[PDB]
Amino acid sequence: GHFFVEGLLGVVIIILLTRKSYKPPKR
Amino acid sequence: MNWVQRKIYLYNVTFGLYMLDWWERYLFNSLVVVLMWFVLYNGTRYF
Amino acid sequence: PDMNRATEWFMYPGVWTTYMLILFFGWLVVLSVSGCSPGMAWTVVNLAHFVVTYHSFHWMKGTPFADDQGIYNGLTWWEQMDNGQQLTRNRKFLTLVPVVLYLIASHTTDYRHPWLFLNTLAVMVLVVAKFPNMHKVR
Amino acid sequence: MITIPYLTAVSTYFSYGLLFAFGQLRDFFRRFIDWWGYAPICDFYIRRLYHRIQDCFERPISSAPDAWFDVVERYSNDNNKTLKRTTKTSRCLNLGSYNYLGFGSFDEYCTPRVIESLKKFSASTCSSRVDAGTTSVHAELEECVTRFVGKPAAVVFGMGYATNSAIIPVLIGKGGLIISDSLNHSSIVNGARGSGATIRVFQHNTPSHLERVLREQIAEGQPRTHRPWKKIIVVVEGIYSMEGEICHLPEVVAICKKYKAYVYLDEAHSIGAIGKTGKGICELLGVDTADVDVMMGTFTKSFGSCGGYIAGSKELIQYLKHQCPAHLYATSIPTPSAQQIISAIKVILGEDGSNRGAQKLARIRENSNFFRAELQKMGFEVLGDNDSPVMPIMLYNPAKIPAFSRECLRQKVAVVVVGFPATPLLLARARICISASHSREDLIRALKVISKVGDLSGIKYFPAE
Amino acid sequence: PLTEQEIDELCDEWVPEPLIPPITEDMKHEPPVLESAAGPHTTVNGKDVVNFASANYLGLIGHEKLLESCTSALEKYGVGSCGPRGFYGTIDVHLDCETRISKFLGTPDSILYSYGLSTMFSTIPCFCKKGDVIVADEGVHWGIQNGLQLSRSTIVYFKHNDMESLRITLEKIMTKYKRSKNLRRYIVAEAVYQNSGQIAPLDEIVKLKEKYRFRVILDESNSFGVLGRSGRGLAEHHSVPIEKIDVVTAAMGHALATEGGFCTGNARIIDYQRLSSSGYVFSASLPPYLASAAITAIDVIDQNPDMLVKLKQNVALLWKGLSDIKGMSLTSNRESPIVFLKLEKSSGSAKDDLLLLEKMADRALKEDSLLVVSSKRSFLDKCRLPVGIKLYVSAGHSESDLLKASESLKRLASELLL
Ligand SMILES: *Cc1c(COP(=O)(O)O)cnc(C)c1O
Repeated sequence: GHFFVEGLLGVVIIILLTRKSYKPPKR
Repeated sequence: MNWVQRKIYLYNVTFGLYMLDWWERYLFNSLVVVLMWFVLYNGTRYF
Repeated sequence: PDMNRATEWFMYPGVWTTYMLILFFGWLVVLSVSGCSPGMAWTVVNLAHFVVTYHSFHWMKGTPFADDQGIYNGLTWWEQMDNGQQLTRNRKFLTLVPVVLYLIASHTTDYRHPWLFLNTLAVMVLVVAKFPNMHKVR
Repeated sequence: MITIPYLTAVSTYFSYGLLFAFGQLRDFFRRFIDWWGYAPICDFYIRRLYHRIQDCFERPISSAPDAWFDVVERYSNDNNKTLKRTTKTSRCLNLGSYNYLGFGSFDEYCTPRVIESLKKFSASTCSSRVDAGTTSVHAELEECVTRFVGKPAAVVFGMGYATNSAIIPVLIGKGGLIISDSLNHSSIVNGARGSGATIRVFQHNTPSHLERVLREQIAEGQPRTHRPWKKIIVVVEGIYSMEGEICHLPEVVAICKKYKAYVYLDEAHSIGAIGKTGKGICELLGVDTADVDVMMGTFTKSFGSCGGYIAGSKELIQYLKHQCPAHLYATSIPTPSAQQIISAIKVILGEDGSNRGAQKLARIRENSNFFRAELQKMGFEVLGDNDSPVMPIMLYNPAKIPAFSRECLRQKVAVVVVGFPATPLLLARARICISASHSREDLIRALKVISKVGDLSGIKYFPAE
Repeated sequence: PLTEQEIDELCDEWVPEPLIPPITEDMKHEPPVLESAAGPHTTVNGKDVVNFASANYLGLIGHEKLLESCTSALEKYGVGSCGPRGFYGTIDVHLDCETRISKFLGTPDSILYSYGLSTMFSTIPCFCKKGDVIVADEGVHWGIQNGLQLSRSTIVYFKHNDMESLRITLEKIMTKYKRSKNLRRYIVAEAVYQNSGQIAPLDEIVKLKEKYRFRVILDESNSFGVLGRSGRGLAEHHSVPIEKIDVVTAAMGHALATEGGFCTGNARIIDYQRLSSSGYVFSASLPPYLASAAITAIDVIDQNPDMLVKLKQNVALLWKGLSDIKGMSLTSNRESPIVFLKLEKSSGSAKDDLLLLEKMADRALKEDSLLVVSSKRSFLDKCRLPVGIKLYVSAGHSESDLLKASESLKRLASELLL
């Protein structure tokens, strides 16, 4: 089943792209 | 110094193939020739 | 600046390409040197690359330069990129490349088997490596 | 700041990738064949890069620095590992060592006086400057530097790098900040560390950006405790070498008097070269020599000697004289070098009689301007401003460095090429540096040679003319 | 977040500290500007003092061979080299001097540095990185303890010239880092200390180094050419095969009467150092006349052993005279050429005692013409070894001036300190 993996990964790229940069925290 | 000579040398130094030792240079040299062979024969059959 | 010779070079015009161009080149050469189908070449490519990058980034801890004594004594290269400003554009590209590689290298061999299992594993580990949460954590 | 042609960038990345790849192969088979009481200190980068190019560095010479000096030939024996400078030597053109005003040879005024002072006081003395290292010559030196730089006091050291590394800890410490500049000397960086001061960085003399960092930093209170800091010091350099570019003084000074920050000038390369009289950048750019609180310089690149000095408010000099480690502990500056500095300043100020030293500046102006304009015309990529006597040509590839340096050497012209670790990845310079001792004929010859080599190596990146 | 309007005031009612604390009064005390060669009997202010603060143990200042060699080199070379050794700073005399030093001590290869303090600091940071372990000595002068700070390693001090504490510290270190087993372990020591003037015992340091796989970095600048039976160094003194030590450093300011220093060791070390130091790849090189003087001085030392012996007797004699001093007491080793005098029964705050020492030295110079040197610490020097006045006895001192020195010292000290 090609379709399921391709669709899941497409929304995966969407998720990774749409996010935003952020610093790590201090103590 | 001839045209071809000049070209060889210039290309040699651009791709960083100057400082390798002879055998490294040899090996790398060949590869491009193999590549070309492959391509033209393939192109011939594909067209 | 980024004030780090070992990680600042991933910012001048062109890096992104080079990369693709090298992989393209790899494909070409491998299939040419010995007869293979494109799918085999892409899998050969994917695993080659798996090995190559996974080792470097995710196991090379430190820096080669003696400029700073040891100030990054233990941090994989991937932990030093963009000075730990998690999920920047460069990081997104380095994450994106394995996904496209997996998709095409599996497709062109339209999920048969040996190859498919191998690459499943591959992409998996590489993506696992990254991940914002996973940082300085064994 | 630099125009990188696309295909040049791609070629540079590909070539470096190919070196890292052969490197790896070699290293791994070495290792495996090796495997078929104190820990070892030692590899990759150095071995690979330096061994592939090590006949282009540490070339021994057998004469005084001049316009034409002789270079020792060097054979390698058992395959390219230890070059052993044999006998037999050449006769080049000196485009390496900097000595702008041409003071490192033997003229008439300075050398007899230096020899006489050596005979009187003999080589070096044997103590520090607090106990028995203070001879009359040192006092004369301090007065001369005070009267030549402008500021009300000075102290002279024996080494510039030591000067910075031992002075930066004294002025700033734990709870202070150092907004340095992106590229400086390593000694300044070291100096920073020598104390407990945080080190921030702005972007090569774009004062706008300095302004933003400054405001921001001042808000942000301290690091993560939010106290206010107690000092802020801004370290800049007169003419930034290996980039050619000169510094934006008036802008920086007004921004540093905005937010009450302190200034720390570093006029090493630009204390004998630039100036209608030869005073530095504080004369060229018309900045009053009271808005800077510390000036450090170096007698090496212009006076043909070996030292270093600090000038500033008369309070700061007493504080350093009573608390600077490289004043209490180190041995004083040798006497002959002290009197050569005295003699050179007397020549520049025109205090020796005839007008010999009044035209050395004229000579350097013509030489530098003509050489830079001609290199621009021929199609090269010389960087920098218009009247600083450094003009790094730019190469961009690793293999271009041996080709260019070896070709120039064969046609009897000596240059200085700078590699990867000392630069960023792409930027690979080869920095020329003019003197007021080269004649017109020598510059014409070097222009012909560099043109031929640039034609044969393809480094005429900008369009020709 | 903040607004751009708000940042304006926060950047307005902040006010920084002055660049320097206000000058007090102690600070101004001038050194004795003197006008001659700073030999044994120099001259200052037109008077004729007897110098005791110049560190030329062998008395090579003013020698004529150094004069002629420096004259010839100065005539044919100039006064400067004008470039760092990496590009075009290597004159032939530099390589000749390196070969000469290596032949002297006995070692594969050597290296030269442009300044004395430089050696210490560059060397230590080149040899220990973030994770190493260093067992220092608590008496190391500023040059050494700046390099110790620059190389961000783990420093563990032990008592001044105490071998029991050295053994205890070594055993504790072995206990602490048993698991991980890769770190290198150095032991930074010093042949003859500037702050105390006592000789390190190298036999026992070697024995404890063998049992625990450590490494030594010895700074023998006050022993090279003065201490040994022939001038080779501390190794002669305590007679140990000289490759036991791993790094040997010296500064040529003292005995050779030139400037700069060297760093001797085996090939590996040396090449490493050479290509990736910091005070070597970035700084200018020695002016060639200094290197010429250095070679001449080395051969003069090598071919004239009589002065070495003479020096030892001279120090002996000085000890003999100062033996009976009431207020303050000798605390240096019987052989070393630094007659350290430590005051007894300290009055109180160290500032008062140090001012007492400065007053004593000034009075000595003003009344008896006899330059001496009273220990001085910055606020960056972390030594806690007692203050005192040092005496750099040399081989060019007569008996009469020496004798007189004791006399004056005695008198002044007793009366003013009681
Ligand atoms: C050239 C240069 C030096 C060299 O110092 P020396 O001690 O004379 O070798 C030091 N600092 C800076 C900033 C320089 O440009």
